[PDB]
Amino acid sequence: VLSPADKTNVKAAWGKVGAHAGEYGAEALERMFLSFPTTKTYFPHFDLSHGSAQVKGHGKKVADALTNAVAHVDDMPNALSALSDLHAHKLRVDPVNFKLLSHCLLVTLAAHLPAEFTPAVHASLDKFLASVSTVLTSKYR
Amino acid sequence: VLSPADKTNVKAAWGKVGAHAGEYGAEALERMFLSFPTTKTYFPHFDLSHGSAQVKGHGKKVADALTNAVAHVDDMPNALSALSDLHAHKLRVDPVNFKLLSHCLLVTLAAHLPAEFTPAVHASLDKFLASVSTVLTSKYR
Amino acid sequence: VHLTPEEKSAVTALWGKVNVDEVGGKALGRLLVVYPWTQRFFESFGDLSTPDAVMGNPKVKAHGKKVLGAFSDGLAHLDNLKGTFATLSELHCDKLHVDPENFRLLGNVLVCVLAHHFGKEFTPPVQAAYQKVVAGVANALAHKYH
Amino acid sequence: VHLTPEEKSAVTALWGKVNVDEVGGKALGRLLVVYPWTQRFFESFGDLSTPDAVMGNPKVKAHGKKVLGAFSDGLAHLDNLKGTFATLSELHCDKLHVDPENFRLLGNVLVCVLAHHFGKEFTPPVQAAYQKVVAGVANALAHKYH
Ligand code: HEM
Ligand code: HEM
Ligand code: HEM
Ligand code: HEM
Repeated sequence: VLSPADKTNVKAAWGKVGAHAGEYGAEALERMFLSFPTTKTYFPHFDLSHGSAQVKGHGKKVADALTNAVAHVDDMPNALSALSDLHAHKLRVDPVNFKLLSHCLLVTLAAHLPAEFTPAVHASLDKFLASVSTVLTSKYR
Repeated sequence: VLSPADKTNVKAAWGKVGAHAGEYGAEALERMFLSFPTTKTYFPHFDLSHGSAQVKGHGKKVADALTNAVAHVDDMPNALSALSDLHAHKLRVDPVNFKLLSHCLLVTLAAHLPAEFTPAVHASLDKFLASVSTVLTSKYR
Repeated sequence: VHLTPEEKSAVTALWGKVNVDEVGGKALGRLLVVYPWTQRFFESFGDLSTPDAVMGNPKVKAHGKKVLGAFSDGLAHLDNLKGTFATLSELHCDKLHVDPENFRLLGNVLVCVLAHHFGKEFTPPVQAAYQKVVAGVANALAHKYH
Repeated sequence: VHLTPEEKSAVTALWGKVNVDEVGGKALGRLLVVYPWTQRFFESFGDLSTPDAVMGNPKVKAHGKKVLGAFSDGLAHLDNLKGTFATLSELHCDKLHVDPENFRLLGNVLVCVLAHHFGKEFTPPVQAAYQKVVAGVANALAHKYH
């Protein structure tokens, strides 16, 4: 649903991320690969070691997609439609994996935004990532 | 998403249920209580033994709600909005529980509709129940 | 997993009636059809483009036969599924990296197939007994992740 | 659960810095705020209407202290969480009937609290080590369902 308060909270927190967007996207991916080893299999052509230019480049892509969702939060299904087809149809990404990356994105934000990661903002971000994940797994329903 | 084929498949299968709608809703609830005992705690004022008038009455309510969703399949969020508020806000039903009842509804339909429960129709019904469940847990996002 | 005598009876009696050359393929094919991301692990099986291609795929049917074999073995060692399943846990977890949620899904799809095949005979109590079995098998296959 | 020496080190060192009178309440309060259906089990705690009421609720803070105590005990018996957690598994499964997915959720919320509290110090490898611990604790608390 994402309430008015949630949209404000997400825009505010994402706003503090700033030029760090891509770096945080990459850190989230790394935390995901280290914490949930099963996710690494989706990236065979990637070296996933720390400092990897591919994971850095891919972190920027993930951040840009999240930024697009924040910017068009009231029209998320349409905004992420092509990404939805890619992850479900072509990549066949297991739905559980979105919960894993969403958790790592929250951990990364909590680790970099001490003032902003309040319980209320943590809840809004969780709902935002749940919504993004629902859209990304919708070409399964 | 529910494709045109899925909508046809669901309307067709539900169409065969007929006067048995409520009976199947009750059987699904019973299968849920026996198979996943944790769900029984939501119904303290109900006796859940076989033949219970309360479970029978409640099965009719569940069937009627599913029937409303089938009938307004293209406007499901609006059609089930009040039910969504009830299950999330008031009842605080755990999201996992919708997967459990959805599974029991598929089992009940498979047990009563041998000709209709083909792999394609099984998939459409699963997507339909997943969509109903997404809506019912949306007042959480 | 602990089944009461009543449930062991329910399970064993139904199982003795299962077509073991067919039921496994029906469950695996439905898993691939209903939860299509699972097809990721079966690229070498060929045409999986439509439900008919999946269900009639010779390799799906043969592979399902092996899967059913494993459930049969588990039904025979409900007191050591961890041991019965060690080798397979190593394969599915350490080698293929299948998320364990899919083990629960395949178990539930097998339950749907049993219900479709046995109809009224697959009563609510019989289903409850089988849910304990498939949860037991799923937990054992996931042992290597614990 | 099996942690390498490297990971045991990561975990133990971070844990020795945890405010055990506060961190548990922060994780439990966030669990109640972020996944509000969990509030179903805490009706006797009083006002849980807003995030501020939850976080400042004396009972949430006291109860969280007990929860953290259990994680501390688990960190001390990573080789017998099943035993360490038997009594609590009986309470949460047999008595309260909490779905075990929430055990995984509380573990992940604790991980978020640790990250918020330690910032850069909670590196990706340290997080990986803690994920093994919370998955271990969650599986042990769910033993009575297996
Ligand atoms: C918050 C959730 C996610 C977002 C916003 C996201 C976003 C993206 C974007 C923007 C791309 C690039 C698309 C293009 O090149 O046109 C991509 C690619 C990809 N994603 Fe995701 N993704 C998410 C979750 C996941 C998950 C959970 C997995 C699997 C564990 C995954 C696996 C992949 C793979 C394998 C590729 C292709 C990489 C390549 O071959 O170059 N994604 N994603
Ligand atoms: C397919 C999913 C579901 C549908 C279509 C559905 C539908 C309904 C309907 C139509 C009502 C009656 C509302 C009214 O009186 O205005 C209801 C009540 C209720 N539902 Fe559900 N429901 C679903 C899933 C669940 C699940 C998974 C649980 C918990 C395990 C649950 C627990 C309850 C409870 C506790 C009540 C109130 C009973 C009472 O106090 O009288 N529902 N549901
Ligand atoms: C409870 C559920 C499951 C059981 C009992 C089971 C059982 C088996 C058995 C007996 C084999 C053959 C082993 C051999 O050749 O010696 C096998 C192979 C395989 N399974 Fe499963 N399985 C289950 C779930 C899954 C799931 C959910 C997936 C992924 C979607 C999967 C993917 C595979 C693959 C890819 C192979 C081929 C391994 C190879 O030959 O290299 N399985 N399984
Ligand atoms: C890994 C996660 C968890 C741990 C380590 C844990 C630990 C504990 C501990 C140590 C107690 C106090 C026991 C005593 O008084 O002797 C307790 C009580 C309780 N827990 Fe948890 N818990 C966890 C998850 C949950 C979840 C997810 C819920 C539900 C949302 C829950 C609901 C309760 C309730 C209602 C009590 C009060 C029992 C009573 O005093 O009657 N717990 N827990």
